[PDB]
Amino acid sequence: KICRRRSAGFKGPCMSNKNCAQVCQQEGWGGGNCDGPFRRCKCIRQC
Repeated sequence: KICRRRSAGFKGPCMSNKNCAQVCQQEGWGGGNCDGPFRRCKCIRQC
């Protein structure tokens, strides 16, 4: 199981994968990518 949920904390344009991933590592996720036109931060974990 791949948990691909959106960052509840990261309000607005994530702009880069790295920025998204950093907040997600804080917020209990193994990584994350910055989705679409780089607003939504959607983060990876193994469930």
